[PDB]
Amino acid sequence: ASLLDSNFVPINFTEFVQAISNTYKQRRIQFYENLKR
Amino acid sequence: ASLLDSNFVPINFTEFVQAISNTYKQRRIQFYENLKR
Amino acid sequence: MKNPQHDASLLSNSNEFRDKNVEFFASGGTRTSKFDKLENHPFLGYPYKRGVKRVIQSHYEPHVEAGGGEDLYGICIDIDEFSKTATIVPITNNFEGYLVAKDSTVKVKDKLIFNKDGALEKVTINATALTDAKQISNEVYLVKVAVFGNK
Amino acid sequence: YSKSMIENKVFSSCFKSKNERVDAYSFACSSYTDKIEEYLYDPANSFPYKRGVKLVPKENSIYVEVGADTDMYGICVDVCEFSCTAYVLPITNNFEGYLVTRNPSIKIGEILDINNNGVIIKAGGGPPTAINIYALSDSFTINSINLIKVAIFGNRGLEKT
Amino acid sequence: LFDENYYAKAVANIIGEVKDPIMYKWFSPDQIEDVDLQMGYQKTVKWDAFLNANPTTIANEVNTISTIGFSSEVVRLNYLKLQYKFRHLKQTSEKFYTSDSYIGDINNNLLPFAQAYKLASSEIIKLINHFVLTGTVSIQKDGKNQKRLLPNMYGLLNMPEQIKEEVASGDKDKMDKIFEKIEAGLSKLELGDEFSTPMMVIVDPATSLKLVKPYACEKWEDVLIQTIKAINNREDVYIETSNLLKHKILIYPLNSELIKFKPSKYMLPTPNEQVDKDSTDVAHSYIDFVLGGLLATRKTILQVNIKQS
Amino acid sequence: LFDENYYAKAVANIIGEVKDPIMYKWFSPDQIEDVDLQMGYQKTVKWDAFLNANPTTIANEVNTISTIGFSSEVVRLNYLKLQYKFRHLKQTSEKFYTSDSYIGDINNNLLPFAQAYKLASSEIIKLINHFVLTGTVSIQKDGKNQKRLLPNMYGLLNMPEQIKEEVASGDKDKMDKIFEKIEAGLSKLELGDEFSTPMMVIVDPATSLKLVKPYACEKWEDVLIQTIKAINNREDVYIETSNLLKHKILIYPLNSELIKFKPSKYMLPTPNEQVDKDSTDVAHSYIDFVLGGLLATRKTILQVNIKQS
Amino acid sequence: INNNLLPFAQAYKLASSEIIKLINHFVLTGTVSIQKDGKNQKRLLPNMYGLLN
Repeated sequence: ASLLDSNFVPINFTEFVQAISNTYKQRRIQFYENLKR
Repeated sequence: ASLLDSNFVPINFTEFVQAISNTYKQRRIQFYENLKR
Repeated sequence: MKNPQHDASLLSNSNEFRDKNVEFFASGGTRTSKFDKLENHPFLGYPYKRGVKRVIQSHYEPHVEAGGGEDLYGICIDIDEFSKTATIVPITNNFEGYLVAKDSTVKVKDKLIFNKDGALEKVTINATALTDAKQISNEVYLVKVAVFGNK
Repeated sequence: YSKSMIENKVFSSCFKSKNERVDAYSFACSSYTDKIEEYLYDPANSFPYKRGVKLVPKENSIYVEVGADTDMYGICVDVCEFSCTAYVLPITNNFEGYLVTRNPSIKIGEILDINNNGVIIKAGGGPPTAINIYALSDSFTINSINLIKVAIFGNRGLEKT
Repeated sequence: LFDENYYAKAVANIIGEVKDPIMYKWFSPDQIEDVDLQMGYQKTVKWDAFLNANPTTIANEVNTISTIGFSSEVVRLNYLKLQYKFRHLKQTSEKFYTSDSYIGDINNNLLPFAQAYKLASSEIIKLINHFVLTGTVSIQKDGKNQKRLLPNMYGLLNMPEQIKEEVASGDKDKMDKIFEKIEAGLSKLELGDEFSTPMMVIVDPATSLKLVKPYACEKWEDVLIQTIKAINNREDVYIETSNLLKHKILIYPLNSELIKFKPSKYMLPTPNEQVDKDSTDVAHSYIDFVLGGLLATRKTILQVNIKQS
Repeated sequence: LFDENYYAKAVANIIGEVKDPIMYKWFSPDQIEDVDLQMGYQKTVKWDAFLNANPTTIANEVNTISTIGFSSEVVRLNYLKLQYKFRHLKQTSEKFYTSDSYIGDINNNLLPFAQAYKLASSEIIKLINHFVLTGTVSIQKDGKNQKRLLPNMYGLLNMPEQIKEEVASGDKDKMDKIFEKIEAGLSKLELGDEFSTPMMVIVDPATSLKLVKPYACEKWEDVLIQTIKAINNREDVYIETSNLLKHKILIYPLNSELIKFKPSKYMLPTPNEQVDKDSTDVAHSYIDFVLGGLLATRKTILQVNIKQS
Repeated sequence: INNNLLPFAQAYKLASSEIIKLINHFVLTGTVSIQKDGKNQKRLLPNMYGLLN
């Protein structure tokens, strides 16, 4: 359940919060993937 | 015969030990391949 | 040595099943229990079938050597030459088997003490002789004893 | 005191010398066919962990209390504080492991004796020793409790000096 | 849900425009691991093994074998829930304030919900970054009026049981004296078996200006990097500059086996369900975030303070 | 088998979580070749050829042709088997100790078999790494109570018939004296026709600090690498730092024709079939490993020892 | 008979019956003992009581 997925449709506020946390986690993973030092 | 294979089903303990020895060997080969000094 | 490996040219006739076990190569004990405690230790010299004492000092771990008296620690019942290790039965465990006797004076019903060389000599007491001393070769005497501790 | 002994704000910092812990496994070298017995111990008199204990038959149960070498039944190797149960290796069995000592300066190979508190001390104190105890390592202090690796193998025939 | 909650729909649409936190640059990817908690404490157990004696030679028959022991250690971590409130325009009132290519009352500083949420989230994320680096919560440049926090809630700068070095105010401008303290602090570091790991350096702008000065044709920065490389098995050494620090130098390894970050998975800003409504066009909304989750071993962070007086 | 032996099942599932030994970084991939032997000795035969005289010119008729001879050399390597025992919970008892987010008795220091095996294997591998580098087995920081080993069982540091250099305790802090000894040792090195090969350098952490010092805008490390590049046909030169060494420097080539590692294919930790069981919830297990198998030619390793007293 | 050895089935049944009697005694009385005198009681944990104690 991620907001990045267009097909995702939350049912209630609780699922909405879960989607937000998953979205933040994936962005952090993507950030480290794209990071160069 | 290695523990990496999902299709590998050991029959007795001797085969199990041989699989572990192979698994250690394959990991060593993999380690040197990914090693960049 | 426990097993002197020498090549032969003829086979030795061995058919009689009596008087075949009293030999210097027969390691272990005559009667052994599954719950007997065994410890392997590094050794010096050749303490095979003798009383062993633990000697403590590049620093190395303690080893064992032939000995007895107040320093008696156990009995060496088997030896491995390649690994230079000796299997030892601790003195807190009773043992029944053939051990090295100092001379032929030891007879049945004789109470025996481990001397400074790990050999059994007549009279604290440690073992009770079961049979008479038998000369395996030269000055090597083997006696069957029932080790029970120290008095 | 206790063995486990606590929340920490931060974690505590090679493989060498990591066994110097009060709650370490007592047997340096274990062996199947070692006999281990369970007994009760006094929860307010003396903590018997890693000490020489004696059997005290009370009016309700047989307890184990810290004792001297003269009347020693065995060595207490572990304690379950939830049930206040002490686990004892009888003196008839060999032992090679870490025990509580009161002398912070003991060398290797020295002859040792257990005192009235079930504590390893030097055998030169004067009491005639009745057990074969030898120091396999120098005494080390955990900050404070002093421990030492010892080998115990049976009783001594004639009491020494 | 999106058919009924306009605000939830607006957040989901504009969640991607929020920039990533800069604290991610201070940790390796493996050092961060989320946990499921909002407020309270959580206990972490670390297990270890040790050798009790020399290994036992297997020859002939033997029953006495050397043993391997185990140990455990427990660390407690505290988590705190914090909240903010902001005002915005009601959804049905946006049509009456849609001006030429911009929405909102310039005179009254009112914004639509979507823009208000994005700006508010950015400010909060900056605050979270300040706490992780410093361990304190403050909205002043002085760093005073700090909000009182629970124990077991520390940043990289105030983590206890670490190597703290202090430079006297008389040598505030002597790079040789400052570097001397760094070398002493570096020696006292205890990386154990994990010394082969990349290292991270965090400095304040004043310190960075001093570093680029020539070494008394080499620079103090180069000397510092070489010195760190001497202990981390010649691995990568990263240097970062932050304006949140003041005359402080932070050095710590980027290894998950020594320093681990365990934030709550709700740490970043999250909208609250409650929305305040009345007869006017102005509404109110709430944003939630959670602080805490830093874990580190003893004597693995070097904190150098250059006293100014 | 996995339907009957839970422990065999558990080992296979968690065998991949054990990190690789760090000793692999000290050898080239071609230098390691496994053998099939648990305990004993193995004789390795190396063949060679030589030219008896100048070649024969083929012209007109001739029967007397120059000959090419052969030679052999036999080397014996000893392998030792060692074992360890550890206690763990029983499979049928784990359900009663499965706490929240962890399993095991914190009070009793008991772990499930899977976790126990992983921790036990890690410690054994650390011991194996120490032996290969040093040649000695000990569990104390002082390096005493060493387990006596068989002959023909050498590590890199204690291999005989190599170049050994000693630095006097009075010169323990003079890098110029230390580098002078290194050059003398490098001169005595004899690589013959195999000089075109990468070289490996291992130093203790104390020496590593000294290496980054300015040369007496150049570093002692830079001078060392250039000096080694002179003799090895300017191949790659690697520098490694190990906490297992103390005031020692090891330099040796990574050429499989000079130094070869022939460990047993059972050298790494391997579970044993025997599991001790009783009426209680505590069980015991055994882990096996094999030591030995290092072979090197004469005068191909430089061992520098800096005396402290 | 001469050595008081039974098949496992009968041995288990008798032993279980004996233990069940002991369990019944503990629930009603709160103490565990094998003596008619009631002494030599096994020490129990706190917050472990019977109907009588």
